[PDB]
Amino acid sequence: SNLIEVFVDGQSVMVEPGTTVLQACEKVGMQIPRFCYHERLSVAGNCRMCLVEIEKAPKVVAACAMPVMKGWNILTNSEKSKKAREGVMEFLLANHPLDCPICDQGGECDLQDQSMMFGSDRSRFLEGKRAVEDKNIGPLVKTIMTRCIQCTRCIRFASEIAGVDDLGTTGRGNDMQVGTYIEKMFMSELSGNIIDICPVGALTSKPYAFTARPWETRKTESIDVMDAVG
Amino acid sequence: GAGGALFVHRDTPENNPDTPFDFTPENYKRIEAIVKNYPEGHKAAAVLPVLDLAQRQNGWLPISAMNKVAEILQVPPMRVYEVATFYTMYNRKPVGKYHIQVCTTTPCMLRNSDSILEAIQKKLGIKVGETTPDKLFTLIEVECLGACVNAPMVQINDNYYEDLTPKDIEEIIDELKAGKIPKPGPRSGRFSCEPAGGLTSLTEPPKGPGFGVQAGL
Amino acid sequence: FDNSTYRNLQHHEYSTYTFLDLNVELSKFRMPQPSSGRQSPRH
Amino acid sequence: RFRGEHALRRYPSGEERCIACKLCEAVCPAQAITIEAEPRADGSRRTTRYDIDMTKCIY
Amino acid sequence: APKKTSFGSLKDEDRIFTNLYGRHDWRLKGAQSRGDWYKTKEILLKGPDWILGEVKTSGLRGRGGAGFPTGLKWSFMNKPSDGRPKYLVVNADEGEPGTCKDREIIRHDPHKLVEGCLVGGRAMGARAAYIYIRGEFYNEASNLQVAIREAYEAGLIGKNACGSGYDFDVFVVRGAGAYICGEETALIESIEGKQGKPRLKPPFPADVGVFGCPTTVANVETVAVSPTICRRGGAWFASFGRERNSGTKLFNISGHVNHPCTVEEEMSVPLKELIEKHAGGVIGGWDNLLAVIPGGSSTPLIPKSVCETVLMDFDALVQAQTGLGTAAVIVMDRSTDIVKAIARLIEFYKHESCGQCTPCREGVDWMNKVMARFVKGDARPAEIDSLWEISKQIEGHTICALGDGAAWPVQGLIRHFRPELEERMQQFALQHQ
Ligand SMILES: NC(=O)C1=CN([C@@H]2O[C@H](COP(=O)(O)OP(=O)(O)OC[C@H]3O[C@@H](n4cnc5c(N)ncnc54)[C@H](O)[C@@H]3O)[C@@H](O)[C@H]2O)C=CC1
Ligand SMILES: Cc1cc2nc3c(=O)[nH]c(=O)nc-3n(C[C@H](O)[C@H](O)[C@H](O)COP(=O)(O)O)c2cc1C
Ligand code: SF4
Ligand code: SF4
Ligand code: SF4
Ligand code: SF4
Ligand code: FES
Ligand code: FES
Ligand SMILES: [Mg+2]
Repeated sequence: SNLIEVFVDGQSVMVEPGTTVLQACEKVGMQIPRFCYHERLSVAGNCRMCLVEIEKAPKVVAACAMPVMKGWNILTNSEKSKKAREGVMEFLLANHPLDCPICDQGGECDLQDQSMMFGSDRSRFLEGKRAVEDKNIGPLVKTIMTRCIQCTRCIRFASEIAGVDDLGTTGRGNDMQVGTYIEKMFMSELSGNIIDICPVGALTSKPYAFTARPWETRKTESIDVMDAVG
Repeated sequence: GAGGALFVHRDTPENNPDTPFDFTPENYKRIEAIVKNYPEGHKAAAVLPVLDLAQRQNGWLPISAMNKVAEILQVPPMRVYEVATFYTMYNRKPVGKYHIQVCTTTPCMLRNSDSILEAIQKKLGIKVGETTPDKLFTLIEVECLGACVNAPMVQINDNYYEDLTPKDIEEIIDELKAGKIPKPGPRSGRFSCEPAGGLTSLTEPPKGPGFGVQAGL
Repeated sequence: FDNSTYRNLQHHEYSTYTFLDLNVELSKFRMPQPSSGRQSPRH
Repeated sequence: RFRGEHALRRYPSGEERCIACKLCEAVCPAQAITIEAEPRADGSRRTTRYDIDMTKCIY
Repeated sequence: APKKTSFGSLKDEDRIFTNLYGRHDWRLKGAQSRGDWYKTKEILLKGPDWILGEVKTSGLRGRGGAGFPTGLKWSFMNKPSDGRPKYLVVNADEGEPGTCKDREIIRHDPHKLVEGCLVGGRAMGARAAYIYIRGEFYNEASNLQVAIREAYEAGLIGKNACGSGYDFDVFVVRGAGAYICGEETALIESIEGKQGKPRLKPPFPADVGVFGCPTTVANVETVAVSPTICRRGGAWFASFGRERNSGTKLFNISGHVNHPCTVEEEMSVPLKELIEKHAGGVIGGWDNLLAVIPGGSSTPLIPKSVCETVLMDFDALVQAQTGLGTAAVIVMDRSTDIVKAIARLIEFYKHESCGQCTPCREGVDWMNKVMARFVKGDARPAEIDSLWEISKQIEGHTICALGDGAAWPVQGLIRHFRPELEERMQQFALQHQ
């Protein structure tokens, strides 16, 4: 019908108009690295981890936000894509705190795993790190904002899914901080979900703190009975 | 270097949600005119001017002023806080009667803006980013103000004073604290962006309406 | 005719509300604004 | 470098060094280490259980 | 002799901004005396296609600094209406260090800007014009508002602009201290009451712009030269400069010159001729020249050896690896600490970054710290290469071009003054054991 033909590493794919590069990549089983993109949230495009090279194009594009075009050949594993990933990971890790042994995210961290799979294995950052003050948003979500990478997933979830506009960014530049700018509890019937969407240990569960590691746990898939939603 | 100003608000006896603030009726009329400049479905676009108006009435922006602006425009308060912390012209703390801003970027730095900064510091006896005990004068360093041709330059209360020497800024401060209004602009017999001597361009009289209009028009 | 004096002295007499007073004065000269069909994106 | 009987160490202040990261528990080839942890009364990340079975350990 | 090869001397009769120095009345009467608002009704009734064709045949390129062809960019908005209103947004943020031209345009002949707004809106089929003026230019904004008021009472704008039957408004919106708000998408976001954070492209402003409507963001110089181009023809504008570098240009010469100033000159004028003719020459003589930043802080600097024969247009400066930018010439003589100047520029960019995207937000701060250490000499020579790579990791990887504008100056400094950095590190090591 209206399907257009693109190429992922030379493999032809038929996609609907408006499909992004990331979704076209997903169709053939290739997952593009991401930090700010969530498939149930608005497209942000700020983390820049999803940069990929289009054949015969000099500038890499943000796969999460760029619609595909007819005849495009997406090169997911080229030198340009890998160098972009390494540079973005280096910038992400320059100011990140050395907190993994005391961070509850350790073992199920997207930052850790994508650094292992797409980043470099060492550092050349020879400066001091930034440190930001912590915020209190209630007894449910523990907050350690030095680990924040400014993906704005929590803000987008709060505005779009929960309907609460209490979260935002204050300042600018390297000093931009995610928070409420005042002492205010982010209290919602769906607030705890921002623990799951947060890719790092910036937001964690307070009742769960320090009790377990992800590789220890045994998972049982079952149903909730606290209401009739199931 | 470091900003030095926090982006977290902590309630204080002189800065809390119950601090009194309200627009005057004249300022309410001005707000109405401001809001009438945007499409009917987009009233948040008036956040930047109205907030500015509040500061022009108060001198600075307490959290009460931000809450009032958010209530007036039906915008959530966090958006107003975001705008107030993003833009550097907003004062989230009281400042002196005259806010002195010295451009220190490379074009002005090349023409010895350090002498102007040192002269201001010596005359007022205060560090950059500090407000005098009297409170009339507040001093800060700003980035390029768009007058690099006339350097070194200073901005005081949205007035531009250009081609400054230490004596010039000393006299400006003296007549500012004496209750007089100094003449804004350059202080080298120049009064614009022309060359200091000669007027190398635009000496012949300008020509009329139909000088070089094409045919068939 | 002469290129002697400077013709931009009027801005010496500008106060804190001049811009918004001019906006108020121009308020009556505009055309009716277009509408998106809502009161706000949250309506 | 000799490897002998196990011990848990402190900082010079007397505070325990262990912060219950469970890296030793994860890496132990004999599964000889058992760790349980919780926030302390002062909010610190410390263990409530640190067991080593020396008849399982391979040193 | 067709196809002129030496440029840089145009007389006053061929200058567009005849009141650049504010020696004549900036009000409506003076503007009409100098040819403003003349036969605008006929130009409006010539139709948008005629105006777009005149702008295209004129060879005018974007005076904001990117040099995009103006006719094609304006014709991107020549689509049929779909229900949404159409807008023209005039960029008057003027954040680039060294640049002062738009301030003089706004304060000394705002009627040129207003008439250009009307003509551009007619060409694009725009309902109204929004002028985003820098928040620090309070008196300039007030002058612009007074000129707009005079135009409104004269019938030149508003209901039935002139006698063309075209309705058009002009609004002035002031910023609040943000350099990033000069970027077109960040400017649109700031107009809508949000933080000045650029949005990704596509979509381009012609599809989804201010209030989600089709809009065009144009520099004030580009808008202000358009009515003159329409009146005198595109051929007259294209007669000046080299091919694909047509027209006249405003230049702001600042730094270590005897007479820093702002002038109007033909495009392809050589840099040395401009400096020694309009700026009084370099302080201490031409042999005292160390380096020149030709197009504002975002352009790479060039040493004295390149400035001997380089011309001031887009193509020649691109071949010199420096770009034309805003045509803001900053001159540094041999008494200048070049490392300190570049570090100050990097500090400016660190203070102006909006923080949205990772490469700018982290890497610009990183390079600021590295250059601060370079100024003293603490670093080791290997770090220089590291710094280069860091800049390469920022350029081309960010949402907007601020990251490029921060990466390029350090690239130029390393390209042309590496021995200075190396000897500074040597002296620091030798002084501190
Ligand atoms: N005037 C000033 O104060 C300042 C100027 N600048 C200059 O800005 C330049 C870079 O700015 P950018 O906007 O990022 O350059 P750009 O090339 O990305 O865009 C320039 C214009 O061309 C349009 N355009 C480009 N490609 C298009 C396409 N495929 N379709 C539709 N429209 C298209 C864009 O809409 C935009 O308005 C720099 O060279 C710098 O010199 C930078 C800072 C301050
Ligand atoms: C960080 C940044 C700041 C900018 N600031 C301005 C500015 O202050 N004024 C301006 O005219 N253009 C500025 N620009 C360039 C704009 O993109 C330009 O104005 C816009 O493309 C208008 O195009 P034009 O030059 O064809 O008119 C800036 C660009 C960037 C990346
Ligand atoms: S968030 Fe991830 S990378 Fe950061 S300290 Fe925690 S586990 Fe380590
Ligand atoms: S707190 Fe977590 S989800 Fe929110 S912006 Fe920071 S890293 Fe992203
Ligand atoms: S849990 Fe094991 S590895 Fe972690 S700090 Fe304690 S003793 Fe060391
Ligand atoms: S490059 Fe810098 S200014 Fe531009 S969007 Fe990214 S962080 Fe913001
Ligand atoms: S995932 Fe695309 S920019 Fe973040
Ligand atoms: S560098 Fe000082 S006004 Fe621009
Ligand atoms: Mg998390």
